[PDB]
Amino acid sequence: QPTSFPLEHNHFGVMEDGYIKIYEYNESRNEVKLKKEYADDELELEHHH
Amino acid sequence: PQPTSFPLEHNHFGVMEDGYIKIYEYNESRNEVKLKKEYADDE
Amino acid sequence: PQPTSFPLEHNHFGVMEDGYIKIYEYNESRNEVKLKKEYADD
Amino acid sequence: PQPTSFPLEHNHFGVMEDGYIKIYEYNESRNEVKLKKEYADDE
Amino acid sequence: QPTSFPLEHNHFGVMEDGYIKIYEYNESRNEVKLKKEYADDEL
Amino acid sequence: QPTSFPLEHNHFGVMEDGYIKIYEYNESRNEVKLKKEYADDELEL
Repeated sequence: QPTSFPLEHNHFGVMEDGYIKIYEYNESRNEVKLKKEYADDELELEHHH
Repeated sequence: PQPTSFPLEHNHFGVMEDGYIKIYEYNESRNEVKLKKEYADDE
Repeated sequence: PQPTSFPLEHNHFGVMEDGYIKIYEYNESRNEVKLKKEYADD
Repeated sequence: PQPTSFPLEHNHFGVMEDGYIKIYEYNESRNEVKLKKEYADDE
Repeated sequence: QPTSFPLEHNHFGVMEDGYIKIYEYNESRNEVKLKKEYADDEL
Repeated sequence: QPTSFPLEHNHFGVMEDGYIKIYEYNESRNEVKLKKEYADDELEL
């Protein structure tokens, strides 16, 4: 069920279940870090003021 | 139905899932995601 | 049936869903998504 | 079998579905999509 | 259950059940060909 | 259940079954190589 997309500066995101997860790949250290995690519902809430 | 996504300019991106397309922005400096726009894909 | 999408220039993007190709634009300035064209058979 | 798609230069893009590769072009100015090439699954 | 992604110079990859295939689209010649084929079996 | 995404300098990622693998395609040597592998839970640390 997951889908992924690219972002700037070698970041990328995954959307799986209700959760969006943002990652970074550091080519220099050759490693990835999970940078941020949101439940889509809290995002929806934020958006409906 | 399985979601699909796609990138957009200025660190925005799109997620299309079940009759809806949602556009988000990732702000790298604040390290935040915001939902910016919802769209009913039924035109 | 099972959608897949892809990016295009100037904040346009497209999606393929059961023999149908739909092209859209996101206009960041107006914060609005619009359907721009649709096809099935080329 | 499900589809998967991907971008290319100059507003072209491709779809892979049921063992087939189709490449399309989107002309923003005419607001049109032309299929450009299409391969059965083989080199 | 295919997935694809773009690469530089109009190349693109498709991953199908443990097999990566890299292609190139040559817009000018309107041609696609298989550049490499690889299986997840990694060292 | 697999999804992929592009990165800088001809690298690309494959997300698949809780596992993120990261590759590089050397157009010059015309070859690809796995470079890093992770479990999503590892990253969740």
